[PDB]
Amino acid sequence: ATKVAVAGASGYAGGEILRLLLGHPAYADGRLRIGALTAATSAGSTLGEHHPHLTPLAHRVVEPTEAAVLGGHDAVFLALPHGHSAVLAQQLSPETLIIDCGADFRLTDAAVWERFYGSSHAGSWPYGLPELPGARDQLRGTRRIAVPGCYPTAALLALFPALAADLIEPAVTVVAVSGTSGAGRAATTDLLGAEVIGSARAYNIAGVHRHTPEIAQGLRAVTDRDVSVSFTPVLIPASRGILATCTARTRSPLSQLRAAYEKAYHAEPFIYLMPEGQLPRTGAVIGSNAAHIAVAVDEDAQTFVAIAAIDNLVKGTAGAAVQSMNLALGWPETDGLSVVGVAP
Amino acid sequence: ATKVAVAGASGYAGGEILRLLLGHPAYADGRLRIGALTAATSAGSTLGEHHPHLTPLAHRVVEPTEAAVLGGHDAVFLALPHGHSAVLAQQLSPETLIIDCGADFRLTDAAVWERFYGSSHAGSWPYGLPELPGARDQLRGTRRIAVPGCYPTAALLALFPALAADLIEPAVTVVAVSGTSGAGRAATTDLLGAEVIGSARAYNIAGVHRHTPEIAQGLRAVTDRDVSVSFTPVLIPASRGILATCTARTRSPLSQLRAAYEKAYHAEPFIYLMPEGQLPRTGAVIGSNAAHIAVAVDEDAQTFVAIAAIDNLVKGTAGAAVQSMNLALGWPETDGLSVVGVAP
Amino acid sequence: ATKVAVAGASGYAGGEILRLLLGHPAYADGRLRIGALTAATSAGSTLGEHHPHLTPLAHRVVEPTEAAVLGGHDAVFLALPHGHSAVLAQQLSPETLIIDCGADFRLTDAAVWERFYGSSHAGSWPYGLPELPGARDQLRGTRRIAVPGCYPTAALLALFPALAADLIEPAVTVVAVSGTSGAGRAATTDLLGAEVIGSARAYNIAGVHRHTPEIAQGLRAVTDRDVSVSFTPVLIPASRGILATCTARTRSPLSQLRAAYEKAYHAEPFIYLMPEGQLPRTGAVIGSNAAHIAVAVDEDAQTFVAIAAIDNLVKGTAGAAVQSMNLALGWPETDGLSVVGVAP
Amino acid sequence: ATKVAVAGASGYAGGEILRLLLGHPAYADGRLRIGALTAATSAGSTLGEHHPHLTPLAHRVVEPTEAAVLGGHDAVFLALPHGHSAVLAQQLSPETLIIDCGADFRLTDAAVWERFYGSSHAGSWPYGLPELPGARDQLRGTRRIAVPGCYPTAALLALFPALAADLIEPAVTVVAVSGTSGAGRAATTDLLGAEVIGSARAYNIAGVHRHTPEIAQGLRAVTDRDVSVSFTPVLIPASRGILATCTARTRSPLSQLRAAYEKAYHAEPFIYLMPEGQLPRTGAVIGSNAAHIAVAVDEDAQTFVAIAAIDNLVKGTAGAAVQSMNLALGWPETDGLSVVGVAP
Ligand SMILES: NC(=O)c1ccc[n+]([C@@H]2O[C@H](COP(=O)([O-])OP(=O)(O)OC[C@H]3O[C@@H](n4cnc5c(N)ncnc54)[C@H](OP(=O)(O)O)[C@@H]3O)[C@@H](O)[C@H]2O)c1
Ligand SMILES: NC(=O)c1ccc[n+]([C@@H]2O[C@H](COP(=O)([O-])OP(=O)(O)OC[C@H]3O[C@@H](n4cnc5c(N)ncnc54)[C@H](OP(=O)(O)O)[C@@H]3O)[C@@H](O)[C@H]2O)c1
Ligand SMILES: COc1ccc2[nH]cc(CC(=O)O)c2c1
Ligand SMILES: COc1ccc2[nH]cc(CC(=O)O)c2c1
Ligand SMILES: COc1ccc2[nH]cc(CC(=O)O)c2c1
Ligand SMILES: COc1ccc2[nH]cc(CC(=O)O)c2c1
Repeated sequence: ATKVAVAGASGYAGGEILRLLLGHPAYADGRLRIGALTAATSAGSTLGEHHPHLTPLAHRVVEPTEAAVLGGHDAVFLALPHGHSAVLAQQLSPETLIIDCGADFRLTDAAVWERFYGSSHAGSWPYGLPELPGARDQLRGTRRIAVPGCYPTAALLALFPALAADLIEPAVTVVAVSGTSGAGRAATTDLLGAEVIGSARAYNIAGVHRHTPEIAQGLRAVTDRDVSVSFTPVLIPASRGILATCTARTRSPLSQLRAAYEKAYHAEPFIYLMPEGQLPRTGAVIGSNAAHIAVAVDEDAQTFVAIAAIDNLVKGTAGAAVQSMNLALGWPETDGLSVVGVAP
Repeated sequence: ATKVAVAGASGYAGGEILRLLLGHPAYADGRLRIGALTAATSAGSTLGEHHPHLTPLAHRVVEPTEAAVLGGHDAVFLALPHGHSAVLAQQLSPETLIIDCGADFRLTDAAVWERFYGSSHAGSWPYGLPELPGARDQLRGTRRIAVPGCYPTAALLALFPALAADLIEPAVTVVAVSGTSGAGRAATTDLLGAEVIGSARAYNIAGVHRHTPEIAQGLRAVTDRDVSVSFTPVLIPASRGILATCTARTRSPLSQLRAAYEKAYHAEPFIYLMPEGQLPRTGAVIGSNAAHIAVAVDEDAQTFVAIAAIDNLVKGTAGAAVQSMNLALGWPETDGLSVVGVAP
Repeated sequence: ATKVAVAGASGYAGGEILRLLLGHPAYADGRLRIGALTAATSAGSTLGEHHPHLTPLAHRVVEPTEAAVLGGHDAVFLALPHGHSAVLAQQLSPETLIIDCGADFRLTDAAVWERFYGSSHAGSWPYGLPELPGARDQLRGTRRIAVPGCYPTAALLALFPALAADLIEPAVTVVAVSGTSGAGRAATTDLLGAEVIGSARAYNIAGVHRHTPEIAQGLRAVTDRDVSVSFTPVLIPASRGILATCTARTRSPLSQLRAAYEKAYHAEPFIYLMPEGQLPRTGAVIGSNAAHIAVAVDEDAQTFVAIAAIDNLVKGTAGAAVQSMNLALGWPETDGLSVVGVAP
Repeated sequence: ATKVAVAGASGYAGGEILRLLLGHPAYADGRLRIGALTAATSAGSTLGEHHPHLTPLAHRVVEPTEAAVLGGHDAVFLALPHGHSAVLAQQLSPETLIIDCGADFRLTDAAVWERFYGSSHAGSWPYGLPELPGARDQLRGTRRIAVPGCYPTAALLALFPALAADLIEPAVTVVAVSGTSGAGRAATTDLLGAEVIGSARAYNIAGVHRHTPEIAQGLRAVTDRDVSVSFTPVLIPASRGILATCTARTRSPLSQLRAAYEKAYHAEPFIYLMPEGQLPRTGAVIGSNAAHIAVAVDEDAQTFVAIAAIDNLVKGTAGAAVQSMNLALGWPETDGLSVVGVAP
């Protein structure tokens, strides 16, 4: 039996983890039990007040986020803002599996963490991107997992096959558009529907976004060159979805690149290379754990270009948390995680 | 090994049926296989060229909609425009399970079919609304099913308990808002995203809309009274969803009306009537076969109010279709049919 | 040269008064100047931090809302829609023209006010709905205006001609779909883009909505009979717009009804009657002071149907404010108000 | 009094042109008169059936697009489907001012035109982008105007000052998100409401887009060096808007770059630099002829970043046309083109 808690269940990330715990085959056959669901200000309320789409768990009472509530669980999902997984994992048994969606344990460079996040660095856990060279090995059987950010996921998948193959220059440029739900359920004026509907805006530009160094970190894991990352995230009128455009100087032929991408991904269950003439679209991956990827070559401009479409709440967080949890617990990697997206 | 065919596979209802089949527990242990996938002018093309979310069936070539093609399939789903299933049915073998998403076999009065469809009445098949009184027994083991339209499913599910209780009057009004997908994939110009985004409009008003008599028909099955229907559809900037507001004169206490809906729906797997103080929203049901329902009384205006939310492609078309296929084959009714919406 | 202040210049209604003044002919030829722009919080900040669409005023420094700062203005807009403003009005000299966007002074029945608001009734001022019978003559030269609510502008305009000609029954049904901008700038989670995008929901149903008596009041102004109102508001992924489906039982012919609406509107320059075979859509009036109206008869249901579309921040709020202000000052009524929408 | 004819009056470009003239001061006093409104297939329709938002022109009868009809007008706008306007162009009088929104007369290099347009090159007319250096001078008194593409307008105003100041390296990247209207009014199934809503997708990537050569061109006009452009457009669920993110390497301080954009843009009425700490957004410029630019520097990436927002129908097409018509006829450059957009 595997009893699972979720800290921050009243937020988007937590809702997305529960939808999938609901659909997990380990749930339907009882090898998985949904234990405690906690929050902060919303403790004492029913979950239907927050997640009216998770009707099976609507009667559940949101408990306070305390080590005393979260003890006695084999697995413990952390879907709260960064800074809390530090203290909170220090309070649980060593053998319980902790899956943190925050950024606390993502970066390996303490000085980068302080420059970008503005707090002390808690260290690093295995990185919940199984598709990354070497990462899958490190998830198998572990008990501490750090889920990647929603932007670094789309980009690394897009870029790492070419940079590891040495078919593109190590200075990359990423311009991603995201749906609103990647900002989180905290009520801020600038994420009101009246404001995002019919309006696009780029934010945190010129390399100040905290995901800039996360993409950098991962690409440096496939190369020995100096890596450079111009990241620019763009907010568009959508609830979910991440469409990441990724360019970098190349002199290799599209022949060689397309072959580079088939090798790295032909056996990946979740990565789907588009047929020629096709190009990813976010709307086709919504609600699925899949990533759609097209590669091309702008030879007039000696520019490689590669597009990834991922759902930011699944492959971008909760799907990667569940996928990492399948590996940590030794269950089939795809348990609970469909590749069939909900469309239109 | 139930071998299934889907005529009109490249349509919205066709892809939603296929999406659902791909997640059916029968497909997973092979008691179900996906067979011919047929269309009209898009025959010869691949399915991924139409449904990029259905990557497991993207390599499939869609064949023409011909008896030779459809034959030798135990179940055939027909997702064509009307005027086609009438002849396709005697052409197929009598023992195949035929399920028409269209309207050709929905209605039971020939004067009404002519008055609204301009063609000859085809007659009548069992109606795909298992929750309607007496429907389940008619579906168990039939081999011919007409699936309800999206709007009648909403209106009926919202009104009939209080009308079968004789607690409201039989002159109901329904104003249902709906996403764009119910209009289907045919490229009209007032369904272009530029004219749909940021605009709402009512169409087919004053009771010329073909769903009006279908609702009238469904409501007449639970009352001996003379029923009248004012029905108004209003298209809104959304890809999925149907919010149906239905009002009727009543002088019954709220308590008795509430009781009549709990008696009607407590044991119903896909019908979830909201806690007191919550109200349905479409986003809560999307991707899922649920209907979220709420009732209230406008004491001043002496008016009952029922609100209903259903996904227009799942519970209004393919979910009902698959739900009735489960019944016609004697499979657990909820198989492949989730009550958990994809939200936000 | 009339000085103009705007109390609550940072919210939506406030920003849309300024947009309209910015493009008002008196503002161009010096007759009109734009004085103090106050707010509760966010005072000390620039207006461009709030309305980056109003670049000309971007430098302006938002001030506190006090009788001090508001004193010394020929006209003062109280843009805290459906809030409170009675206290401010008593700290201003009676010679100052005050146009209140909120509902403090709309209602004519203290008992109804207390019942629906829980406050002491401030009393009543001329209703800013010029097309209403008798409304325009009470605005001419007035020093106190109450701008009507977004929904009752739509419903009154749709319904009163039929009602006044005694061609429909006084028990009416109105269902209105509306964009998120009517909820205001008030930060709240149920109004986040991720929430609103992709979903619809009726809220505040079955009599509880505060515009219900506002609709009753306007109708009782054109009939001596007792009027009930079933009003249902519905949220939709739009930022602006109000499409109101309004119904009442009738026995009068289509021709009698269509004539009544042309007798009432051929002179009114903001009401455009749809040609035979057309229907309102909100997309066609956005950013405009127009109301687009169509009428029909469901003969089977014995039901009148009227559809009206307006912009919820223009003809529904700021447009009514300015249109009435023009009249208050003896300026031409159409000054600065276009009937042409920015579409698609 | 200048008689004007719009050809393509039934399409998005056409109706936005007509919205502008209706608001034009030259229309209000009589120096401008709206004449024949023609379409390719819509002849015999009234204009309201196409543009319900231009109610003042609703009664106009759409005529066929033939030289006989278009003759007798001083100015003639050509909003004809993406090209094939050169025929019509030589069939009108040579003293008749024609503004072409198509692309047939934009390009300079016949070799580049054939490569991207598969057709023989018709020649080049003065580009209708006054902010481009030396461009305003060739528009004064012109009788041949080619309006820029929606995308080049953005990228050029985003990039040209820094390239002209020789501050950035002339290999530039552009990844622009855009609403659906820019694709025009032709009904594909890929522009269907259901499909663009909730989905992003890059299209025509890796240098196949016909705006890439138009971007290279304008940039070639401000520099000695050879310019290569990497242009990615991305469709988003919006109706109007373009948000162009443009990068290139730079070896300058942010200070020099801002000092170049202030130098270029302090005197141009429609180009709005953002206050330090503010970044552009599309919802702010919608319905106006404005363009909001901001520049930054990612020092660790040695990258210059310029963000530009414009309304794709106004500054991107129909506004540019009207603006260039003002210069053509010797009227003030801002006549009929506000800088204040319609938001939220
Ligand atoms: N959203 C995404 O797409 C995404 C992608 C990748 C990673 N993540 C990560 O997932 C985590 C959750 O973000 P979100 O998008 O879900 O935001 P959210 O919707 O607003 O919810 C965040 C959750 O954190 C809880 N919480 C806040 N402060 C807390 C505190 N002191 N103690 C305990 N619980 C607290 C909240 O409970 P209350 O209701 O009581 O406030 C809430 O349930 C973040 O760390 C994020 O980095 C998110
Ligand atoms: N979509 C909904 O929300 C919904 C809900 C409830 C019920 N329904 C019903 O489901 C049915 C399907 O409509 P839809 O929404 O899916 O619209 P749609 O997207 O246009 O689908 C139409 C499908 O039927 C095929 N088709 C068209 N004409 C054909 C012909 N002569 N012969 C054979 N195949 C033909 C088309 O193939 P080609 O590509 O070759 O043209 C296409 O695959 C309708 O009758 C509808 O009333 C729909
Ligand atoms: C707060 O602005 C937003 C809006 C949408 C978003 N989608 C994904 C993110 C990641 C992040 O910046 O945290 C994000 C941020
Ligand atoms: C015609 O535009 C629309 C928009 C949304 C819709 N949902 C369902 C339908 C068709 C119908 O079932 O009548 C429909 C049509
Ligand atoms: C969710 O709350 C909303 C949403 C949209 C709206 N449009 C107009 C209003 C006024 C009101 O309902 O009080 C409104 C309120
Ligand atoms: C072709 O699909 C699209 C979708 C959205 C668009 N917005 C602007 C354009 C102009 C262009 O690319 O020609 C466009 C095209």
